[PDB]
Amino acid sequence: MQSGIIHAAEEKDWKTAYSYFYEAFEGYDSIDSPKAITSLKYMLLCKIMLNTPEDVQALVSGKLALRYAGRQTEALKCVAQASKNRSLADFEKALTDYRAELRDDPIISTHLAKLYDNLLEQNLIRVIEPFSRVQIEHISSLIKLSKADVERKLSQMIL
Amino acid sequence: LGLPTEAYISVEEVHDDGTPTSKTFEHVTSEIGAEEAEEVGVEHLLRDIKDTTVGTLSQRITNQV
Amino acid sequence: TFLEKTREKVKSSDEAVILCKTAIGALKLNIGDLQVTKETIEDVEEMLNNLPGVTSVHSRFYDLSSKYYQTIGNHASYYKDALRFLGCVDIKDLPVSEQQERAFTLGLAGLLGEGVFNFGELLMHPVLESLRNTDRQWLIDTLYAFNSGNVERFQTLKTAWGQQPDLAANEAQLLRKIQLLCLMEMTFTRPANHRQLTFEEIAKSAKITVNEVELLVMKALSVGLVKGSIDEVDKRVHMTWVQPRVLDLQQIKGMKDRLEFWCTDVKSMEMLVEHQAHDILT
Amino acid sequence: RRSQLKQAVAKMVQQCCTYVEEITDLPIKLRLIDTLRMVTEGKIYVEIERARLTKTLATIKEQNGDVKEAASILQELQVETYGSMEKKERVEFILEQMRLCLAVKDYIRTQIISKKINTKFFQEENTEKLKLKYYNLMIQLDQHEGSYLSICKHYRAIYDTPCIQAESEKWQQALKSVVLYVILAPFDNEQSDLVHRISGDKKLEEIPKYKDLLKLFTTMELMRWSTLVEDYGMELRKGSLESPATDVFGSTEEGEKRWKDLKNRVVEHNIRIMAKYYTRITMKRMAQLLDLSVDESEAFLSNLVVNKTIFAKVDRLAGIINFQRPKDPNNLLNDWSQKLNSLMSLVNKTTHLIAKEEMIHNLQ
Repeated sequence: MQSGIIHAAEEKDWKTAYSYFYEAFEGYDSIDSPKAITSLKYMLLCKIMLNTPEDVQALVSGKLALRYAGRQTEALKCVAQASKNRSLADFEKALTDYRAELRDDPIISTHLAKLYDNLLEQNLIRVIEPFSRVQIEHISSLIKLSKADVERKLSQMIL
Repeated sequence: LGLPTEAYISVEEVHDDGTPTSKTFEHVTSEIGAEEAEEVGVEHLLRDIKDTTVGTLSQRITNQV
Repeated sequence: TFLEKTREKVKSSDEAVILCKTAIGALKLNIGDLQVTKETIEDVEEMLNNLPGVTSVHSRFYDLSSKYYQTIGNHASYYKDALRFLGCVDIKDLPVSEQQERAFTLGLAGLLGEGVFNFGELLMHPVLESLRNTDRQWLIDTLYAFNSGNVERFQTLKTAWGQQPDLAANEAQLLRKIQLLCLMEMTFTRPANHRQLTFEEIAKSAKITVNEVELLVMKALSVGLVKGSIDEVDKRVHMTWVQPRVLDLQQIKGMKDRLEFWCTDVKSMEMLVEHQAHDILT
Repeated sequence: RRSQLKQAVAKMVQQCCTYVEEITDLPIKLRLIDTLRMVTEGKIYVEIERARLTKTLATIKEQNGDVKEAASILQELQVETYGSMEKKERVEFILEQMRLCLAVKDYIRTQIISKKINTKFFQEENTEKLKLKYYNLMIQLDQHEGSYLSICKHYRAIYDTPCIQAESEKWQQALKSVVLYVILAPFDNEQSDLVHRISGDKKLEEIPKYKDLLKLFTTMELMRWSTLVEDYGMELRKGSLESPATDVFGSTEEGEKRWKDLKNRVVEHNIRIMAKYYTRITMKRMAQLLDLSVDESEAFLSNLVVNKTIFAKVDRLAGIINFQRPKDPNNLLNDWSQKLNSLMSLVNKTTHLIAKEEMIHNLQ
């Protein structure tokens, strides 16, 4: 587990850091249920950090993780569902509902801000997609966000 | 300046204007097909002219002239 | 009961079922067309065994279809098969007052139906056109008015609504029919340079408002009589393909002359070929 | 065991059949807890397991079932499918408990045990109602989430088995169910010939309404929604066919899901052929042909081109949207070269056709 903690504490190779928490959970399987259920959190946070949201629901629907149902595995399906539909407001309601286990852990409190920036631009290329020339005053009105910061954030995209 | 082998087909019609019993031939497309055994004999009996060596000018004469 | 006696006792080399089913349907003139008269025309449709011009039962099978399709049906199955009922004799050896009434019965069928868009070959059909020359001008004139494609000449025969049955029930789609034939003509009339008419010209040439001409052309594209595109902000349409019509000995003069200087254009460009690429191949 | 267990242990449960209706629940669940011990080693296990089924059914029926004892049948459901080769009575047992799973409100359990019997067909030839029970349990598994197209082959299969052909008014609500999914299904090639699989039918077109409904979606542009609801939003009570239309009306949350999805298919039916036949149309014009807000019109085209099922390039400054308008770098000359080969095939069509026409007038 902590081979994957410190290697993900610098955010260099998420794929190999994912592989530590996989083996950290396979050792915890059916012998230590307190340490096993927290191990699903670090593999699926990294998988959202890997930006493959559909594979989160693919794992927990598998019969190995169907035994380990709980609150925190529902806390990861919804955040993956928030990133699946690629929306900001979808992410906000998922935080407030499950806040006591999502925004409580010491590393999640470090990883949500970088996860927010990826998902900020992800809805931003979704709503800008269907058209041609358009105003900036509607895209601030369709994200429910300001204009000055969005104009800078749009300017980072073309740079 | 073409391929002097014609073939038709038989079609009949109880139709528009001519006769109660009407029947007129219709030309189906026609060409001379080849075969591996006969291309030995066909290309042997010519010995006259055969503008092969297809380069930049076989197309110029078989289909552009 | 006597028919099925004759149906079973005729076993000759002459086909029995072609005359007996037409004898069934001729006996079903009394009552009923949903079960037996239908199965006359539905069953016998393919038993014509390699004999075009079966003039004994060529007319009888087709006269049975004429009486059955003038009976409950659309208009137009009557209008199609009767061309082969009236397409088997040249000296009709019967009073022409019948044939001009039969053609007038056929003239009502090619008008009220929906799938009928010809008005050029039935018009140039030289056995029934002059047959009703001075009797009923108003039917022949409104045939011209469809090929004239105008809202105006159809209004001229609005004083002559002869044969008041089958008339006001279809009056909504008679007015739809003239607005649809109006676009075929001007697309054929305009040259292949542009053929790009506007909606205001349709509102001029069919006197119909702006909010319906888009519904008019989508019907024209769906039926398939025209193939083009539709703009909406520049208020124009790019018509490309139109339905081919018929023509007299005057439009071949245009097709003679537009073809004729296109002959020497094949001569002129190939003249460069055999003169510049001459030494490439003897 | 040699032809002596049959009259021995089945006679023990012949007694228990008489006491499950007579004796009180106290000694007989001691009878059951003393008879489920022998189930594993020596009991009904020769081939006659379908009398063991009614006594493991009898465990549920003493309390008349609840949520949890309905799930207590799971240990013996799939097992004796391997127990004895039999076509009907084994199926009658195993299609039961899924209705209990619906009372559990569990769909993932239901379709797994439904997966056993969809290959175990061809027992309908003796049963006039039991195959009909397999279908009536398989609506609600498909009715619930969004599956308006898994019910496709389902509803033709309750136009099936020849009980249905001779209950003319119950046959009418079979025609209701055979028509209210083809519209409601999301668009597919399978829907595009499902309209043909239901058409060409002699006895479907007896209803003059519903012949016109499928006529609307084979044909051209639809009258908008309000000029259709005044001509077809009233027949849903009339006739002798009200109950699947009441199944639209009755649960109003099922109605609101079926009002708006019927609205969804007809607001879309414009957008298919408006892309097909138009080149460039204004924003104000299209929102008027949908009879709703211009903002609500933009929300419709947003979630359809992120579906990329209809391509569009809309505008919100001049309101100028356009359909199927790419850059076309190479398709100009490419489609031009196609027009040559269509033309050169056409000049060859008439060329060998004229020379025979002279041969039938001036031959000899």
